[PDB]
Amino acid sequence: RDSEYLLQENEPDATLDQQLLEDLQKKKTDLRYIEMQRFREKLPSYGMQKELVNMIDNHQVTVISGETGCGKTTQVTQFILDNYIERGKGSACRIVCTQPRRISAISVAERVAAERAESCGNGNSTGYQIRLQSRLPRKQGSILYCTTGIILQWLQSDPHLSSVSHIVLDEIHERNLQSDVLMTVVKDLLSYRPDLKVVLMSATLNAEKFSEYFGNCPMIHIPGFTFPVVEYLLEDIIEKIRYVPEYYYEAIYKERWPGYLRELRQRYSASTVDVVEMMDDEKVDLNLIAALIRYIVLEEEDGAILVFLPGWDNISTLHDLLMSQVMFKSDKFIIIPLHSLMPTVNQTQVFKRTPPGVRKIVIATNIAETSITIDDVVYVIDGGKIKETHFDTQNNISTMSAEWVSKANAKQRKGRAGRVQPGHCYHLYNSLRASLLDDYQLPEILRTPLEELCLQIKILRLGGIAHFLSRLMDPPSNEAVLLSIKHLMELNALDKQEELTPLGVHLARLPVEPHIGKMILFGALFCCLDPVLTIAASLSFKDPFVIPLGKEKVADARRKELAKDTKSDHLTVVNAFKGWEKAKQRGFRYEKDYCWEYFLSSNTLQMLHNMKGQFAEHLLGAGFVSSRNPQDPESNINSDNEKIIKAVICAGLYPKVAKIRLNLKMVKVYTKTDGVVAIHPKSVNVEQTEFNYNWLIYHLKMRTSSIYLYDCTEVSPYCLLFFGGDISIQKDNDQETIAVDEWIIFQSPARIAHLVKELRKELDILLQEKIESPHPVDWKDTKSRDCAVLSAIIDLIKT
Ligand SMILES: Nc1ncnc2c1ncn2[C@@H]1O[C@H](COP(=O)(O)OP(=O)(O)O)[C@@H](O)[C@H]1O
Ligand code: BEF
Ligand SMILES: [Mg+2]
Repeated sequence: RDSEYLLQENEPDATLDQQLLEDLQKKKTDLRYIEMQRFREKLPSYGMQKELVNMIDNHQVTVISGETGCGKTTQVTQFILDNYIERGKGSACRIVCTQPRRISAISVAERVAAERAESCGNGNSTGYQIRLQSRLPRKQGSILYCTTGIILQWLQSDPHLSSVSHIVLDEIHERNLQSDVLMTVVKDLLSYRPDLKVVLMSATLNAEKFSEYFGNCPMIHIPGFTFPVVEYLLEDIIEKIRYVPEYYYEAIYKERWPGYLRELRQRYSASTVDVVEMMDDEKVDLNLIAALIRYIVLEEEDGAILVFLPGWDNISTLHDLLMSQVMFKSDKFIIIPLHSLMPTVNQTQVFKRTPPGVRKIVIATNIAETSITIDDVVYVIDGGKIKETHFDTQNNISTMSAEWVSKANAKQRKGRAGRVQPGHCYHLYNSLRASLLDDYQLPEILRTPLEELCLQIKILRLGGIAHFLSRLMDPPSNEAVLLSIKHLMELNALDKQEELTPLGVHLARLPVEPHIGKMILFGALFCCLDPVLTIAASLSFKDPFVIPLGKEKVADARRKELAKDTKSDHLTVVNAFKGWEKAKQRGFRYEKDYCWEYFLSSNTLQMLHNMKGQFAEHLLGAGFVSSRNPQDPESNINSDNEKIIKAVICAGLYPKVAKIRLNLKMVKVYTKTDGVVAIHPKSVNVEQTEFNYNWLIYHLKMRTSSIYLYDCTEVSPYCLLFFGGDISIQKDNDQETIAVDEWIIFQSPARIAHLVKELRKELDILLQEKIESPHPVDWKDTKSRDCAVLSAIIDLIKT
């Protein structure tokens, strides 16, 4: 699949070595190649070419540091390949370089291929590989850029990466979950691959930490800058444009704040100091960014503008803020949003050159803060904040919030300029803020739920989790890992012996959290993909409903209207999403009337539509669907059955179950984990007193003191029975009852418990046979074993 380049055999031969050597000499007479080499010789890395190659040749692991844009990503790979070609051994090269994101892997590969007077892929020297998309280069003497997630998937097919001669772990400052796992796997692989060469590269790095981690491996610094970059703090921004607005470290900030303002009045005008005093540290001043953008386009020379915002809500707000002005309405400006949830085609448009009289303005998240080179970028506006997930060990609650940027992220955002020409960087934090920023972000493995971490360790068969944790550079706490083990058992991704179930194997192959992975997996298995992908897309990210001030009464009445009789916050999103798609088919003006009428965000809805395509791609690579279309008729035979959908929701939401108590009109809700809870007023089941079932499933909790259920749907006890935990038959002599996880009790014939035990087992056999060669369930086949098992589960859910 995505392992076509890996499963080749590194077979060097002298005949190809001679062809590559002759091809290099013919390139040296090609005008397009010669002009590219003229630019390459100007890079700081070109002076270090002999030193870098000689050091990588004499040591197995090498740490390379250098200023942003000095040439690490695009030149080091070429230095290794061209050195082998000139030595008559070019075919022995199989260089793989990792990039943290798909936009980095694609654009860098296109750039390197262009620097070598070649097209990307097509059996040339350079190509790329990402999820379900690749331009593969030739077999021998080639360079392949790819995402770190591709290498992790490669380890499932070849844990030794046998055909790879050089692996380059690039942008290692992005200490994400997958990068830390891959780095620890490579370290263990060194002794088993004495012929392998490993290179570690970043611009903002505690290099000594990485060298010591890799057995005191040698370090090499690439000195020099490509182009200067002017840096501006908040005081410098307000002074230049004359802008007037129309936990313990904060105690240090408040303590030094009055003296800082006094020292600031001696270096800046009193008006700007007053503006600095009333600036808000809670959120990014989008009015200030827009005023700075206006100053750049009206007073400064030509050059694209790149803006860094924490999330999607900030990007769309600033975009509407600029588009509401006459100046940015015209075609002299092209405003391009950039979000990770966008299709890859939309992300690449940022690299397209603009007409000479047209100014490009890119509004991006941290997706654009590393690696990528945008040609015309001269001005970088750093909002100073970045979305970060945070996890508390005491209570199972994870929060996404806009946090102050670290010094490393700021240097990477500043690094997006000064690559092809001089630049300017404006940081929206004051000097006192700068002195209190951390050097680096906390590694994601130290501040997020670790269910994906544990699934990743188990799928690679790296031995016990305890041993692998001790080998990580920054190991998480054992209490956080045990909580993940408990959650994975309740999801039935791990059995009682902490071993992967068949379901857990497929969840480990899905690059999302297992709760979402389990929901989208059974949506494909039960042929209700489109409504389930919509629900999953809204559980991640956010729901499309908005509530203006004073409009709470009318907005609630709209939501209860869209819910019909489903008693389901998640089926309400489906109906709101479907009604939105039907309004788009009507027209653009009537689509806006629909969103305003029901208080729906067209921006959020469009983002949910993009997430649905990304979820379908994950299931496509996993082999559970046959196309990238979330509305493919193959996977939507049961998409208009409310009961099957609600079961798939329950499949993903368990064990987040709530029990309803009615008193003859009072309704009380209990969740076992936190006891009594209430229903959040935004939900559709707030004033509900008539329930067909006494059980709810939820996804989001809020406290807010007394626990509130953000989104909940009523669910049948037979959905909790099948997708639940342990099943026990309780005998009261007077009568028998069935229990799920002891507390979920309901009157039911005891033989149903035996049926569920047998149907769960057949589901495991179905998923087991899907492991070796995944194939979507052919629901057209009435007399098939896979459909018979799934039909029996469906009949149990319906009755
Ligand atoms: N798409 C491109 N168009 C023009 N120049 C580019 C492009 N990509 C890279 N470059 C030039 O090549 C240099 C090397 O970039 P890169 O190797 O990514 O630097 P680093 O790895 O040190 O961040 C950049 O400074 C830039 O000037
Ligand atoms: F160091 Be480069 F900007 F990736
Ligand atoms: Mg780089």
